[PDB]
Amino acid sequence: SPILHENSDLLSKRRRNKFIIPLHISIEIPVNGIFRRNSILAYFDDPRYRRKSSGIIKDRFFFIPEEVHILPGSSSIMVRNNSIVGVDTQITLNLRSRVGGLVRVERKKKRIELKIFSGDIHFPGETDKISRHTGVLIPPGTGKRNSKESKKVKNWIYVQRITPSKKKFFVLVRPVVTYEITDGINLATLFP
Amino acid sequence: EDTNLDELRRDCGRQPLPRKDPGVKVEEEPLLSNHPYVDKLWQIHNAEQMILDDMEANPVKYKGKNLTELTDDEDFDEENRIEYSKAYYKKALLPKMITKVSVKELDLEAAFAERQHHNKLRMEAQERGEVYKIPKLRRNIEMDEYDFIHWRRSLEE
Amino acid sequence: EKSKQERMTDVHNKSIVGKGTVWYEMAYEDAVKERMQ
Amino acid sequence: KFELMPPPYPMNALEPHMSHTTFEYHWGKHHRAYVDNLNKQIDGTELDGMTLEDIILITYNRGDLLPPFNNAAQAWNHQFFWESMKPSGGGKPSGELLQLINRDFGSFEAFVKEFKAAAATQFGSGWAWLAYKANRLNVGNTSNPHPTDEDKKLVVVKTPNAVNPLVWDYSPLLTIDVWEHAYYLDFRNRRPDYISIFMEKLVSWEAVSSRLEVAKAKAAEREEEEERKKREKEE
Repeated sequence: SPILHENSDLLSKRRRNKFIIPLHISIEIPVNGIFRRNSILAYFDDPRYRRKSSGIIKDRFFFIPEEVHILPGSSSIMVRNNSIVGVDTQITLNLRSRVGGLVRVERKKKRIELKIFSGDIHFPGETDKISRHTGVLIPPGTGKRNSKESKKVKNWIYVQRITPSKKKFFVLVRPVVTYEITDGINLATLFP
Repeated sequence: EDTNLDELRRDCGRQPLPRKDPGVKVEEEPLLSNHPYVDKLWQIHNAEQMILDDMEANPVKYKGKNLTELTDDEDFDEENRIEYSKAYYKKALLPKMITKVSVKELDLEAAFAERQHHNKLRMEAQERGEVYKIPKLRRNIEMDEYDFIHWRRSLEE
Repeated sequence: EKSKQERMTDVHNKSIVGKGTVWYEMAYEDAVKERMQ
Repeated sequence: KFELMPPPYPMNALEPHMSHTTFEYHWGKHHRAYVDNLNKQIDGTELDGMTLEDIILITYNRGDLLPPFNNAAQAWNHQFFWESMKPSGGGKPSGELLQLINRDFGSFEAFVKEFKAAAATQFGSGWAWLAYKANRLNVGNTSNPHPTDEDKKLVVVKTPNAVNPLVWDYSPLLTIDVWEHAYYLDFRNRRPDYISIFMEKLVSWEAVSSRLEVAKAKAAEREEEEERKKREKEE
């Protein structure tokens, strides 16, 4: 049977026009056993790049986690639309908010979509002519070391403009995550 | 009686049987660096290890087992073993070859001795808490050694 | 086509249902080199 | 316009064994014909102005010998051969060579008796050679795994008519002319007798030592260039 020291590379050899892999990532073969040009055999989906948060990343990708709750149409909501709810806010009879932020309730035909956009609410000034519909992501600014009280923002923030009213608009600084295409290459040795 | 046309051409005096011309000039072509005996070895180093591992991994298997002498089967024949079987459908139904390693052929005692040093290394690695990794085994080194003569062959030629 | 690419594509779709752009492409030898260095 | 070098040694009155008349024919006539022809051919040549080594390499032209290779090889061959001869200096060369000899041939004497066999191998016009193994593999799995010393070898080869180990890149050290024109006069077809004499009475063993040094240097330069290539690959 198996062993404690499982190193399949030391048990697999590659020759000219012949690849021998010891069956124990996973691979699948068509029913014929046929393989073709440009044919996938092995799948190496890595949990290291997996994320539990519903927000997905979209050289590097930015992932903004957002609390989304899919409730039925006949479910009583204890939160109002475009309202700011804090941590542990009771949204339903048995559902509590995990993150504090702006609550967005999208009422569909047969489903109630409740979205909680976590972030700091900031009031932009008159000169702050930020794009209303086009959200802009701000990277880590290289703050001058001269200023002592200048708290260096080491994490990238996603600024989204929320316009609940036609005359009043707010800016929400949502969080971001890092997903790098170039950084990160992990594959188990298949041939020695 | 004659079966070989080529043998016949020689006795008679006739020109060689023709073959289609090959486009490549072998003045320049890649060198060949692979070894025939290697096949037996990769098959053997693993084979010796697999039998040794079975005894090594299991105390019951280890008990009643002698490293110097062991028999895979009383009546096993390597020639008889060669076969092709499509019965298994676990992943797909396709041929499954069987190769018999003569117990006599396997150098089990040497492997067992090597394994001990290796498991002790593994045990120190366990104390380290870092999984033990071994880059090469002598058998792996030999593979390069038998292989090595071939590079010279191509070169000389 | 004889499913020359079509049958292969059918297997591809199963493995990769979303037609994602390829974030990373690498040769096995290149990957081994990256691990070594 | 390649060099019509006046012969390096006094040449004419240099050796009693080699006739001045023979010398006059070998150098006065062959070289002159070769050089004017080499020149004639190289008129209007983009190849003109290259080194003799370059022109020789160029017109050998790999698989197909091109028109000019023969003339050039011989011109160079003749002068390289010339370098090997000495005004009465010969015997027991020592230095890097003695150490190298026992490594390969096993004795200076063994090499001598081995080199002596060449008389038989030519069977016609040609040049016998002593050479170095600085050799470039040009294809496929060219690189040597387990690269190691003693890769170097002192080699003796036989070349028919117009051939210099440069064509196959083995670094030439010494040469003899087996072409009959060179030895026919003094001894009529007694090649065995002429050979040992050349081997002992007149070969600048020291010129060969200098050449060995030059070759070692070239090999070193090549390995250095290889290291430079490796550095470029790393960077």
